[PDB]
Amino acid sequence: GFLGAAGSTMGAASITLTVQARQLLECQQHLLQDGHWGIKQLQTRVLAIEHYLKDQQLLGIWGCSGKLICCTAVPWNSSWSNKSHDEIWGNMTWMQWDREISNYTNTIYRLLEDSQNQQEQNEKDLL
Amino acid sequence: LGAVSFGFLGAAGSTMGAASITLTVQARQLLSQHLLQDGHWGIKQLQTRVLAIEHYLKDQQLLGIWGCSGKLICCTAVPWNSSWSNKSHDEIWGNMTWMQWDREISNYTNTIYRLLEDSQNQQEQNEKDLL
Amino acid sequence: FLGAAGSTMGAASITLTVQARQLPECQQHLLQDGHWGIKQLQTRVLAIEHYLKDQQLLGIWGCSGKLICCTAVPWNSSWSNKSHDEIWGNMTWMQWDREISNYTNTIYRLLEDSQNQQEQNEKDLL
Amino acid sequence: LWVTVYYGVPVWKDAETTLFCASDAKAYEKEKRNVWATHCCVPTDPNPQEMVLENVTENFNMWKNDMVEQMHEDVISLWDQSLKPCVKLTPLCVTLECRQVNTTEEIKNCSFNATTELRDKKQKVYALFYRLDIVPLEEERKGNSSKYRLINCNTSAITQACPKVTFDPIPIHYCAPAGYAILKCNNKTFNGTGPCNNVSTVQCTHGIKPVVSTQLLLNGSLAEGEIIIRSENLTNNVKTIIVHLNESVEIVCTRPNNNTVKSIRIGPGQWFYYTGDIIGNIRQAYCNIKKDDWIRTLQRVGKKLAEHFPRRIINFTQPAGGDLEITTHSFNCRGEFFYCNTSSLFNSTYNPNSLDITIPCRIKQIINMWQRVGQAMYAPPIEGNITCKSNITGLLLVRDGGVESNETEIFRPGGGDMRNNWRSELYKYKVVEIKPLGIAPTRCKRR
Amino acid sequence: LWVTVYYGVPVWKDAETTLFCASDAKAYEKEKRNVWATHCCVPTDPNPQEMVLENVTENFNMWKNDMVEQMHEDVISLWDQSLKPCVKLTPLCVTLECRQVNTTEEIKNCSFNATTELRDKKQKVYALFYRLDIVPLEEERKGNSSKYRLINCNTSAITQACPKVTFDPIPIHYCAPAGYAILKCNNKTFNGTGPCNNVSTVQCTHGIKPVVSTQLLLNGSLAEGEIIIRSENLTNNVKTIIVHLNESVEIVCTRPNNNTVKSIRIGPGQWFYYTGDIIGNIRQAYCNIKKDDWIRTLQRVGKKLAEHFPRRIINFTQPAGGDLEITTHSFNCRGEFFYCNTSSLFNSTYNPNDLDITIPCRIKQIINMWQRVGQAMYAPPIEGNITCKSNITGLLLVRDGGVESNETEIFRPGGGDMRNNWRSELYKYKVVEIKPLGIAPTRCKRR
Amino acid sequence: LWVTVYYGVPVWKDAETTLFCASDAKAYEKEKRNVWATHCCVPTDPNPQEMVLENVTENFNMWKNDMVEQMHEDVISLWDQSLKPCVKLTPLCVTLECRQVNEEIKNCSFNATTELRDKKQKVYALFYRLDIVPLEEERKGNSSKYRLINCNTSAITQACPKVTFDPIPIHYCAPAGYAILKCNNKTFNGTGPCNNVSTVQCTHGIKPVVSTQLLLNGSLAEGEIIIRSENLTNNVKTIIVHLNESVEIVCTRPNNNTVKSIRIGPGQWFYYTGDIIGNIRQAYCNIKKDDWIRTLQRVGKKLAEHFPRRIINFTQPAGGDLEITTHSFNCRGEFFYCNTSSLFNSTYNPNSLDITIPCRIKQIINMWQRVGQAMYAPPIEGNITCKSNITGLLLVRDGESNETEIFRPGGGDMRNNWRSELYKYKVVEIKPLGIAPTRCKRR
Ligand SMILES: *[C@@H]1O[C@H](CO)[C@@H](O[C@@H]2O[C@H](CO)[C@@H](O[C@@H]3O[C@H](CO[C@H]4O[C@H](CO)[C@@H](O)[C@H](O)[C@@H]4O)[C@@H](O)[C@H](O[C@H]4O[C@H](CO)[C@@H](O)[C@H](O)[C@@H]4O)[C@@H]3O)[C@H](O)[C@H]2NC(C)=O)[C@H](O)[C@H]1NC(C)=O
Ligand SMILES: *[C@@H]1O[C@H](CO)[C@@H](O[C@@H]2O[C@H](CO)[C@@H](O[C@@H]3O[C@H](CO[C@H]4O[C@H](CO)[C@@H](O)[C@H](O)[C@@H]4O)[C@@H](O)[C@H](O[C@H]4O[C@H](CO)[C@@H](O)[C@H](O)[C@@H]4O)[C@@H]3O)[C@H](O)[C@H]2NC(C)=O)[C@H](O)[C@H]1NC(C)=O
Ligand SMILES: *[C@@H]1O[C@H](CO)[C@@H](O[C@@H]2O[C@H](CO)[C@@H](O[C@@H]3O[C@H](CO[C@H]4O[C@H](CO)[C@@H](O)[C@H](O)[C@@H]4O)[C@@H](O)[C@H](O[C@H]4O[C@H](CO)[C@@H](O)[C@H](O)[C@@H]4O)[C@@H]3O)[C@H](O)[C@H]2NC(C)=O)[C@H](O)[C@H]1NC(C)=O
Ligand SMILES: *[C@@H]1O[C@H](CO)[C@@H](O[C@@H]2O[C@H](CO)[C@@H](O)[C@H](O)[C@H]2NC(C)=O)[C@H](O)[C@H]1NC(C)=O
Ligand SMILES: *[C@@H]1O[C@H](CO)[C@@H](O[C@@H]2O[C@H](CO)[C@@H](O)[C@H](O)[C@H]2NC(C)=O)[C@H](O)[C@H]1NC(C)=O
Ligand SMILES: *[C@@H]1O[C@H](CO)[C@@H](O)[C@H](O)[C@H]1NC(C)=O
Ligand SMILES: *[C@@H]1O[C@H](CO)[C@@H](O)[C@H](O)[C@H]1NC(C)=O
Ligand SMILES: *[C@@H]1O[C@H](CO)[C@@H](O)[C@H](O)[C@H]1NC(C)=O
Ligand SMILES: *[C@@H]1O[C@H](CO)[C@@H](O)[C@H](O)[C@H]1NC(C)=O
Ligand SMILES: *[C@@H]1O[C@H](CO)[C@@H](O)[C@H](O)[C@H]1NC(C)=O
Ligand SMILES: *[C@@H]1O[C@H](CO)[C@@H](O)[C@H](O)[C@H]1NC(C)=O
Repeated sequence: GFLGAAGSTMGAASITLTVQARQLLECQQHLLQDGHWGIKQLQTRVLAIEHYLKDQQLLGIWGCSGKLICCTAVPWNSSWSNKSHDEIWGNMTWMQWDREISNYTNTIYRLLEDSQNQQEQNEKDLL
Repeated sequence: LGAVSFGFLGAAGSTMGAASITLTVQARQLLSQHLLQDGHWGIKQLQTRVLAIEHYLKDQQLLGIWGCSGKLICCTAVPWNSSWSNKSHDEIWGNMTWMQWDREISNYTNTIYRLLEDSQNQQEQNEKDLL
Repeated sequence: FLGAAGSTMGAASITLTVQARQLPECQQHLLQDGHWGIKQLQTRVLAIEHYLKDQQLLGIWGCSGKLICCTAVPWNSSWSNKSHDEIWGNMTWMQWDREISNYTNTIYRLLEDSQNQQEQNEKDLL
Repeated sequence: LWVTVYYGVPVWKDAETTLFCASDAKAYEKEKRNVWATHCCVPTDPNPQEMVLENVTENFNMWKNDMVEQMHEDVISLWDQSLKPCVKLTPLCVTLECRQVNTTEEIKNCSFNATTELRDKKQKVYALFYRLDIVPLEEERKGNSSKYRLINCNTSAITQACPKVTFDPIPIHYCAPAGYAILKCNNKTFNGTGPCNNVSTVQCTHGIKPVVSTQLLLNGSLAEGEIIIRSENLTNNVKTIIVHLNESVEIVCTRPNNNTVKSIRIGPGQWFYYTGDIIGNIRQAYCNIKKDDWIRTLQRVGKKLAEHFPRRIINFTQPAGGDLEITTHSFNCRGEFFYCNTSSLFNSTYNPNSLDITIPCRIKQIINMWQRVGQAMYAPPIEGNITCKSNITGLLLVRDGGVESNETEIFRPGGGDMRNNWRSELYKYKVVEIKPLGIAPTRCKRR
Repeated sequence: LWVTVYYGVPVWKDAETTLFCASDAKAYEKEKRNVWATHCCVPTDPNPQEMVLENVTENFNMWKNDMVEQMHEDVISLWDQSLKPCVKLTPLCVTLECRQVNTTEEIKNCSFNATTELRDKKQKVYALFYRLDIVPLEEERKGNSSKYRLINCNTSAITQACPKVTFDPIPIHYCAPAGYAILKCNNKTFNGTGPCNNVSTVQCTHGIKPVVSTQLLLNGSLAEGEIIIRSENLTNNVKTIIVHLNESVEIVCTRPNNNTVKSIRIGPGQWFYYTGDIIGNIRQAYCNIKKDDWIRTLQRVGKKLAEHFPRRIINFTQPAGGDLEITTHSFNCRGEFFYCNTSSLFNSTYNPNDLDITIPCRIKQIINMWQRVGQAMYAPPIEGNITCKSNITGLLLVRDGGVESNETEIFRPGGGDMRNNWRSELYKYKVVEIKPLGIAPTRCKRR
Repeated sequence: LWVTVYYGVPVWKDAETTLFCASDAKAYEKEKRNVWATHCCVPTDPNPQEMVLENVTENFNMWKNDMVEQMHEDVISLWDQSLKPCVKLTPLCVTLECRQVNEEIKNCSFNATTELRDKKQKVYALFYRLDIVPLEEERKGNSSKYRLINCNTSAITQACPKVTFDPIPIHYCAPAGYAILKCNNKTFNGTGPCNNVSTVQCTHGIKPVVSTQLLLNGSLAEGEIIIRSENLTNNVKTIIVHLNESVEIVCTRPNNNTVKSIRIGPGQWFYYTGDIIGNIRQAYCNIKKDDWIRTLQRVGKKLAEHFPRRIINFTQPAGGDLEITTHSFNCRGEFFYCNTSSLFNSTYNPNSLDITIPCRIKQIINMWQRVGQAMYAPPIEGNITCKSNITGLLLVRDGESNETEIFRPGGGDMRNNWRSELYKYKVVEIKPLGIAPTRCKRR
């Protein structure tokens, strides 16, 4: 429970996030013994680790690893959202925006992957 | 997860050149209970999942040690020693397959890993000369 | 592998080997017997959790992938008034760690803010 | 103009994870003889926060909430584990010779030949068993004793509840794991489903007592607002109706019998406790409830039901006859399992268009909890008379009226499904998974 | 000219790992109460992916395959888990007084004193036991009653199979975990070991039915080409020879008796099912095989063996003497365990050099599975008469290896080791682990 | 001048983690196996790596060491797992009837069960008087009725004859990310800094032996005799003594003790002592006299040094139950109980031959004072004899007195036996991430 600035404007939410995102970082005698609780706790922890590493892998594929805000080279296409700038970042919440562009996430991911392939080719061409 | 999808295989048929061409084009697309707690099954599934995570993290750490993290293909500073394999460069890529090449230099892997570590360590030493 | 423990922080050469430092069917009966499998899994998962916490804490500071990384945080006399000549060559890593044990949170916060400033500069520049 | 990837975005999705129990360590982990204290050992932090989310509307639904299923499974598992190491009373299921006159019928002076630590020796025993706990083999003849057997001996083995272990409820908190959060709706008039306009995120739920009852919810949490009626589909009369009271009502129940508890050894390190003797007269167990408060509460509930069921006459009545498990207000009172005939309470009529009510109650020892046919437990008696006070905070109502006679609606006590009890406490919560990755356009690019 | 690191390289190595079990997508069934359905709940992928590796050769070896060991252990664990929460027949191991059946000596009419839920009471029971499942204590006298016991009581206890659970071998699929792949050798006429010139990669194997049989493999998959012979070392006479056919020979089996099943209560909620009476005349169980198909199949197998064993006469004589469990064709039909004497089948010799067959079959209720001394199970009978039809797809032959035989080789039926069946079904599969990291030289350097 | 983040710093913090047991590759032959071999299935590296920490001083504390708790729980769990699938002798708790054989032994007879539940078999067995309770007054006119001991307490489990509990040297190894520090300084007492420390992935071979008064195996002290105790002034804290030279002790049970077996249930076998051949003789232990006297003299000198201006008095253990007053141990499954009064009969002065110690035998045991559990040790044919090296003693100072300190054997708590071996070791977790200033900015 650390959903700071949830439901506020996307711009205000991002301005808050620039500071907030950097804030990251005898039961066993009874629990985890003579019952199914050990397996459940291990499953929860392993699932959390799996999701964390999947997110970090997905960031790495786009070349955005090690960043919280990473600008990309993919040009935004208007077909994904008829609203323009300052209407998304003003008078709109993060949840509303995510529900608005839920459908095009796969397309955006494919474009990001192609972009990163081209960036790697440019870097190899730099040598 | 890491590189685990079967789409990475299938290129094993072609030579090293074609497999390399397939990478950088299809690599990133491919990268993308009732009896639970009833029998050892649960412990076995947890063991398998933790082993998969450990293998993935070890490979990522090993890439990071060489400075190749975040890249599918990274060019290093280590020169290629003819003693490991004197095969022609064109012969290596145009002909042969990644399986055959792996079989050829299986026993020299540790030496190349140590050389890569030394090279990246020297690169870090050079970066210390900021001023 | 506590190489050169108590070496008066003379690990300018010792730490350079840290890069190399980083690199039974009968036994499987125990995994399906008693609770030794549970304890082994807990130890494995705890080790993975600590390693990932350290890696994330390196990533947040922007020092990802570096055995040694310089930062933009300037050293303050409040933490320790010992010159670098005394710290390097006399004080051991254990003694140094005890010296600034209570100031760790402040240094972490300053590192976080410095890296955030670096990201803001990069974003507004590009 | 350009895509940009944001991490740490405050976006969540509906999800289902395995919550971990947490409870106050102080004054509960001192001795750890309680089941709920030995389990749920995670100490709760002092003063958990409530990050209020301004201008957020979230779609709640108390029914089809996985938290209720988790709590039900946890309670079942904990009771099973508590009974798991205790003694089995399978040796005691023998022919039971009983005399209806236990000197000076609810209780019978029964005798049997139990086993002992020595296999070739049998201990002759006399014990006072409640008539509900016994079924006959021979049709009873008043002129002499008759042969009986324990109830649910042909069905399953009887596992005595350990005398050292106590099932007294304590306030336990459910807490979400890392990477998840619990949303609490603070509307104060939330009708059980649909959007809620006042949500706040918490790491742990408020204190919940896992109470066991069938008709009247006890020791719960009073609603902030007025009396709230909740039901999945009020048109569907089959579904149970949950009522939260904004004012508690006091209920006091007592077993006025001065029992003496004798113990015998059945096997190696295996004791067995039974009602050795009764001192003084024998009086039924009864419950007292405040009359004025109860009448006012029933009037207000009738008003609310008439509002939800306009153009009708609201009638409260006793439940239709049947099994004791479903037609009586059952509960646990210091280890004794009561069963109360609440006909005298649900007798009033519709809302118009000092003194206390005495309720008779029966007590059993051999319990078949949660309708789990094939399992049973024997609750040993306790020396001295028993008293216990409780706060009635809710009612479980079932709407009848299939005939649709006149313009009269009939409500009866519900029960039989324990999930309703915990849904009455977990209605306001919802588990959500954070999805920190997010994308939005902006003006700056890689360059 | 310079080292370069590649990720995602298509390189694999042999490895051993746990394999998931997955059933058909929805399995056309719900609440099947089947062991294979309760486990293997993971639904397989409809339209499974398969990819062909062009110009790739892999050294398969069906022997020394860990998948066989994993499947064997999984089958044993499944059976143990299924039998564990079922009725124990320790009470029934008592002195049985059996006499000749009151017909108007395979079966005997046995009477005994079984226990009841009440310890003091004992129940007189009459039941029909097959003579195989009983061992005498007194030699027969005058045709009257004599004492008997259940077999295997002196060795270990007996666990009745739960009647509600069924062991129908529905197909299952072994799916490899993440990071691993299963290589399937597409080349027909693959002789068990050595390279395979056409391979493909699959998440899960084809649908495999875990059938239990000794002499004849039943309901298996058919060979693509002609008959295939496989053996670890054909020169060695000890190693079993797996004959895998390219055509199916139908076999029909049936128990003609009309059973009357009557049950009793031995303990609390402990039932026991037995054959109370047989209606009509008593007849021996039998199996039927079409004579023409069997003769053609044996002739083709003899031809193939002659090709592998030139200048010798192939015999196919009867099994060597021994116990019933190893010298006969055992299998399961609706929980009834058959034991068929296949001597009338393996009778004809084939000479390269120079209308159905009826088979009597015995029935047993007390079983020892996988030769595990110290465990047993009691398969309950079924009212009415049983019929079942199966496809004989493979044979298990043991070569006699007669020293200095008169240009003759004798191949008796094999069996006794259940791993051979799943090795016959899992002959084409191999598990490999991907090793995506790789190094190769190129021209572009770090700079 | 500027902060700088170093990774891989050699710094550790005191920590607690679940160590895993490791043993030699040829731990035991797989035919009969051993509980310690079926467990500890991790081959150990021969000649374990030892990185001596130059100029490193570290704090140790043998007490308040979690390794002791882990070993204690591991031993308890291993024994429970080993005895879990064995035979239950609950059927045998019946009214026994016993007579004289021709004092310790009694010719007991009883009606045991059979595989058939409607049949019984008469059994004649020789039971030790210690394991048999006088159900009647024991008038012994001709015979008398008894029962098995602890039957009213808890069920009795037979130790599986196929499995052996003989100890073997087992090594404890730390998991990944942790290390074990071994204090190599001679004559170092616990609860103090140690200057000679070294890092090892695994401990030396530790024999998990069970005894109450004398440590019958283990490692001898490097230098001289060493005294260790948590307080050494509070009389409740047990004192542990490490000997720098061993003392031979040979123990035996001079009886034939023919073994017979019967079936008490389906697949259930029970073994008993049947009859005997030759005379009835008591078990005893021969311990060398000169070595014992010299060792006690040296220990008296050391205690006098730690307790100046007093007379070091060694006294037999105070009166009490056999489980707490005798020197207990386990030779080939037989549980001995020796008086050992004669060994502690000497007073130290502040200003060829052997000692024979009579010993009793018990078959029914209650190990580690776990009331509510018990086990039955089956007998073995032939006369048993075993040899061992007394490496240490456990002494309890009585603590008023006329210039005299009274030292008695005791310390029946089993944690002390393993603390006496694990005192050298301490488990630590490595914290590789570290920070220090330098002379360079990030730019
Ligand atoms: C709703 O909440 C009310 C309380 O507000 C409950 O009423 C109480 O119920 C509890 C449990 O039955 C009663 O506690 C019992 O008291 C017995 C008498 O002891 C008294 O004196 C001791 C002195 O130390 C006090 O600690 C104790 O509280 C009493 O005042 C005890 O003999 C009982 O012991 C049982 O529980 C313990 C727990 O550790 C076990 O160890 C024992 O073996 C045994 O099982 C018990 O402590 C309390 O007296 C009642 N008070 C009232 C208000 O009457 C309702 O029952 C509850 N109803 C629900 C669940 O909805
Ligand atoms: C190789 O493969 C063949 C074919 O699958 C197997 O032979 C079959 O074996 C199965 C049992 O595993 C047989 O199935 C049984 O058929 C009985 C007869 O069918 C009647 O009943 C059904 C409804 O149940 C009607 O639809 C139909 O018209 C008939 O009236 C059923 O009575 C059996 O059901 C019994 O068990 C179920 C629980 O599982 C109970 O609910 C039922 O009440 C009842 O007690 C069952 O469905 C099948 O008939 C066999 N077919 C053939 C070809 O003979 C071989 O066994 C297999 N290989 C080997 C050796 O195992
Ligand atoms: C402290 O440490 C010492 C040394 O380990 C212990 O004393 C030892 O106790 C064991 C007890 O078994 C003694 O071993 C016995 O030796 C007998 C003679 O050995 C011959 O026969 C065996 C095979 O039986 C051959 O392997 C050997 O080479 C000789 O040919 C054997 O007859 C005994 O075997 C019987 O018991 C064992 C128990 O494991 C069974 O496995 C066998 O099958 C058989 O039934 C047995 O091997 C050993 O000799 C003693 N050593 C010393 C120093 O004398 C102490 O017991 C220990 N501390 C205490 C007191 O507990
Ligand atoms: C064990 O050694 C420690 C020192 O490491 C002792 O602690 C102190 O030791 C000094 C002598 O070096 C004494 O003068 C102090 O009186 C000791 N204080 C304490 C804590 O008692 C400790 O006493 C020693 N204990 C034993 C039993 O030898
Ligand atoms: C061992 O033998 C010794 C020596 O006899 C016993 O010690 C005697 O105990 C009694 C108890 O009442 C005392 O009265 C005697 O004074 C003690 N010594 C003598 C001289 O007999 C001891 O009881 C026996 N116990 C053990 C454990 O062996
Ligand atoms: C190649 O490896 C051999 C191995 O000893 C070494 O002697 C030689 O110097 C190496 N040459 C180059 C160019 O790396
Ligand atoms: C409760 O309110 C919601 C608001 O959406 C409505 O959909 C639902 O039908 C109401 N149910 C009741 C109990 O009246
Ligand atoms: C509570 O819910 C009702 C539903 O009609 C709504 O009108 C009201 O504004 C809500 N108030 C709060 C506190 O969210
Ligand atoms: C509620 O029950 C009535 C009964 O007639 C039914 O018609 C209606 O569709 C149900 N609606 C819901 C919310 O399930
Ligand atoms: C034990 O038996 C052996 C058999 O050789 C014998 O040599 C030895 O002296 C006997 N010892 C005792 C004390 O019985
Ligand atoms: C001290 O030991 C001697 C040994 O002979 C004994 O006589 C004396 O009574 C003992 N005194 C005390 C107080 O222990």
